[PDB]
Amino acid sequence: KIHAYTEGGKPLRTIYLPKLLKKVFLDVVKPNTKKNLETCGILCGKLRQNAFFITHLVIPLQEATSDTCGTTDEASLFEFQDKHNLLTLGWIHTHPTQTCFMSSVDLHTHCSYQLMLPEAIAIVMAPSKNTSGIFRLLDPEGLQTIVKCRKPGLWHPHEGKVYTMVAQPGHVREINSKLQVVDLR
Amino acid sequence: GSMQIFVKTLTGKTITLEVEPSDTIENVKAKIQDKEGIPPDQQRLIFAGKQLEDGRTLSDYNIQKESTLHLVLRLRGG
Ligand SMILES: [Zn+2]
Ligand SMILES: [Zn+2]
Repeated sequence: KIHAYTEGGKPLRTIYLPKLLKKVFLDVVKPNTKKNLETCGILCGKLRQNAFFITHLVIPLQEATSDTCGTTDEASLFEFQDKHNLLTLGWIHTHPTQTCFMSSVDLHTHCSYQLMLPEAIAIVMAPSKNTSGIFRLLDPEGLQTIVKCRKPGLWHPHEGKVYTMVAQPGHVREINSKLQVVDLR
Repeated sequence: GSMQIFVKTLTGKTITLEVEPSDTIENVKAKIQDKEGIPPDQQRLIFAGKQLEDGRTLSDYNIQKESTLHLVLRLRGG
């Protein structure tokens, strides 16, 4: 009934996102957001009849500071997804104090997810601003920009528009569905 | 290289590489950056439940023809 396309005309399969996930994620990582610490997680799920369903929010082993967060033991993350046949459909993280945008680090991180899965999304929570966003890189121009990029330094800039908010509801559609939250910390 | 191995992702993809037993894990990542556009430091490779260290080789881990490795991306947030 409704189809979304990339900038280059490639069709994106739909990802069904449980309406609950954003709220439960903030709740699960609230201890860190109080301590001014960023947190991340993985959106996992399944492919059914040409559509993706996010079924699991997975909080991986990770280290964080006030402006960064990163995984540390990806092997256990792997073991969980493989054992349960979970596809990686994107990721989520908090900006405890900042605005709702994709930083230079977010873009380089996400480029790799979107390369492995054209529909992959990045959810950004800015709870101190009560905003949130769901983003992807422009396909193909933004992917190509970040893939070619070799600039040093954490916070370096990029030439041109590199990312955008995902199409709703064609690419991502929030629905009332079940969710499992898996905390591996 | 002189044998073929497979790198299966958590996204339904399967990468195929030609490699040497004496290729380092770091070499295998470089071949993946070449073929898929993923920087090596974002990659973690896993075989038989163990995660592979950049400086060791496929022979160190007993990885032979048509073996399957598993790729899990790191997450770095800002
Ligand atoms: Zn860059
Ligand atoms: Zn961020």
